[PDB]
Amino acid sequence: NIQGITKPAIRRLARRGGVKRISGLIYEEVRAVLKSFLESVIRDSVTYTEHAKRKTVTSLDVVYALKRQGRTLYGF
Amino acid sequence: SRSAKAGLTFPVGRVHRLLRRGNYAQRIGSGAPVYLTAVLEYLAAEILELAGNAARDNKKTRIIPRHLQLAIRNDDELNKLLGNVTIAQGGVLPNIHQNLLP
Amino acid sequence: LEKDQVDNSAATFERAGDFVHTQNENRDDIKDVEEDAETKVQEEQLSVVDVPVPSLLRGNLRTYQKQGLNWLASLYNNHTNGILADEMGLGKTIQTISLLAYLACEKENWGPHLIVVPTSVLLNWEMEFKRFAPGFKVLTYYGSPQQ
Amino acid sequence: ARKSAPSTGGVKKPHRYKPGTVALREIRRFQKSTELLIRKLPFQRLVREIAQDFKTDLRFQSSAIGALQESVEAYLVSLFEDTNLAAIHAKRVTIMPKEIQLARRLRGER
Amino acid sequence: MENTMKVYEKLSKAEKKRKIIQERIRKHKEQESQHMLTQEERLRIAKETE
Amino acid sequence: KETYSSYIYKVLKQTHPDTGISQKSMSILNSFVNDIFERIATEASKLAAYNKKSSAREIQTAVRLILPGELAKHAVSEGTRAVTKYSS
DNA sequence: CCCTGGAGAATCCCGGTGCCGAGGCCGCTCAATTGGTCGTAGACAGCTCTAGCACCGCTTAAACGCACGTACGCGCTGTCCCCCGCGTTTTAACCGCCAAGGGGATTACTCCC
DNA sequence: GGGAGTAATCCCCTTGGCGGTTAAAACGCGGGGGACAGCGCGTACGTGCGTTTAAGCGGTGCTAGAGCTGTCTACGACCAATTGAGCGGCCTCGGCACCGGGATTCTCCAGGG
Ligand SMILES: Nc1ncnc2c1ncn2[C@@H]1O[C@H](COP(=O)(O)OP(=O)(O)O)[C@@H](O)[C@H]1O
Ligand code: BEF
Repeated sequence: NIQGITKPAIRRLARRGGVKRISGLIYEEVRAVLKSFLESVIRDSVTYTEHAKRKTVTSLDVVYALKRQGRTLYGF
Repeated sequence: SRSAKAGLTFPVGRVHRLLRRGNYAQRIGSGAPVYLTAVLEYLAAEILELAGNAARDNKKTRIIPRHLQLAIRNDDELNKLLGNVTIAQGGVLPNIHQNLLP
Repeated sequence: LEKDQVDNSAATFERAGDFVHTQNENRDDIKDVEEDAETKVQEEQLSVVDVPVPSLLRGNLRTYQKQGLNWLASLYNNHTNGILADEMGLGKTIQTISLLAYLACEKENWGPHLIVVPTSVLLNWEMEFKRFAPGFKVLTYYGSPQQ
Repeated sequence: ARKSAPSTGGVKKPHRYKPGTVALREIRRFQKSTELLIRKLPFQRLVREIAQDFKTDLRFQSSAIGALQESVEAYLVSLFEDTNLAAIHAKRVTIMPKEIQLARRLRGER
Repeated sequence: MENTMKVYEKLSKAEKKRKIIQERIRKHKEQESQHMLTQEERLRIAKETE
Repeated sequence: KETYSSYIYKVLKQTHPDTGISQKSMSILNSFVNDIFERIATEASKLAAYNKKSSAREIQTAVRLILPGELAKHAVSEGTRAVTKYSS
């Protein structure tokens, strides 16, 4: 789904990011790069879901993908 | 058990068993089963003190994870020794520029 | 896990109260007959007194309304509950209006009360309050986000 | 007043607020926010709609989708900070793709 | 850490001062007016509402 | 399923006994404990790989290698205390 | 124009009510160090080893300043595009409605003891 | 006489649209902050200078930590075993959750002077 992160959602994400004014031709490229990142992470997740060809994806898979992707995450 | 013999709060027998199962090298000196446990207790104790003062700052007896983020992000050394981890329930410390605000 | 999670409720008391209806109804079906006979007289006797509060109310309460208001008055006084059964059109809304007027005039307590009615009856209740017992200060509820 | 109302309507009145102060107050209120912001159900919808291409019958868990949401939501915010700093480094208080490309080519995309 | 401790202490002192002043205000306002239960002007307010 | 919940509660009572906890903080602290431990162990093993090896000194020198000196001095002091207590 | 009143109101902190949460209590339950040996390997002498320290001292080529002299970031200006907030409109999940299977078993039947 | 699949019951549990809503997303724009174009300026580097100068260049006499060997003893693997740190249901009550109450100052409008 291309329009997952809709226009108001991206707008409030940008406002949370501390920007004075947000132009109307900036969300397309941001959406493209975040879709690329999402494709990369889901590809990795499905790869290690077949590490033991497990028929389910869990937090362990995605934390594996993200911890070897260089963008480490915490809270767990 | 092991804690009383070592005189240390965090268990080290389980930690030393995990280290032995690790088999990181052929030569694994077993004379210090609690050294890593000691350093982790020291780090976690200073982190807990920071989190406690942060939680007491905003009349919060219970440590909200935002308070933990503020505690781990308010020190130069803590952010220097790790700064690439995104903790759940985020929110950067407040900041402003000399051009955005008068 | 759902079945076990829901199961932590149980029932403890009326399982013994069912025993008087098991077996050959025991000597308790007859007791139920006597209970019905007693409660008929009790309902026809206790607090059937015509003590209304025809104050602050616009218009009159009909004969059925007059005979039914005393039941709710007794329920309030005797600290008892009840369920009203009526065929639509007789005006139980008028009964509620008259009961509120009675509580306002006979006694000194008014209080913030709550009414839960279907969405298409909010305005009907509002205009019924306007037409009858308008002394009460009525508040509505529309526009949840801001209003 | 559209119709029957509490007496006379129109109490909203012309009360437009100029930007800047409104922008400042909304960013100040947004900064203290710490929980999830984007809707999670469209997120899982899209992530499942972009998972069957590798293979179907993969299945998922709440912990998984939550962790991917946390990863995507906590990563682009630093990108927003970098883009804003690159923007106000130049005389452009608004955001244009120039400084975001600048941030991409200084944060080591490859 | 001692700076955080003294900041918390001064925050507590300011909170206590606000507690005292707001409690005094509330206590003064509580005893100033007791009139909603009189059963005499209720007829007047009912007539006005009607 | 040996966790650090009891140890975490003990260190809580030691540092700030009056302070409570959330329901997900303990997972964060346990992750801190074990991930710091495994990364430090991996650095120690990779450092000892070059030198021929077939304890306290290795852990202490691994700590002093990368982890900041401000914490490294306390780490060395507490490790010496722990090893002396074990030998006591 | 600075200053004063005059009001929406953020924030403070307190309420005010509802709940779920750390840990103790009962249950038990898995391994750390004693207890010792097998071997082993890492530092104690021994020999050595090998190019680094510092030295010799001209000699170009960095140190290193200065006048011509002009290039463009930035000071101002004008010139002028479309971000942003008020009022509307179109999706969107969720609470139920309806009724035919769901399913382990034990408790009549009948076959086992 | 007494117990177990089969028949039957339990008690929601499924199933899918299906009305009825209240939260969001996608509209239009007057003006209005925001971006962008012009012109001078001034200062401060680019350079082509005369003039010292400090690492290079070539070789040296070793020498002080390094490369390095037996080897032999301090010390890393060793499996019984048991009661203890601790891990798991459970269950309560106030810290937290959310929203109104009113003063200070944040802030903008209508004047006073
Ligand atoms: N005094 C009255 N005059 C006119 N109509 C009345 C009166 N009392 C009751 N009603 C009617 O009775 C209806 C009340 O319906 P409700 O109370 O839901 O069930 P029921 O039909 O049993 O009263 C209203 O529609 C109202 O018009
Ligand atoms: F018959 Be009703 F509407 F009580």
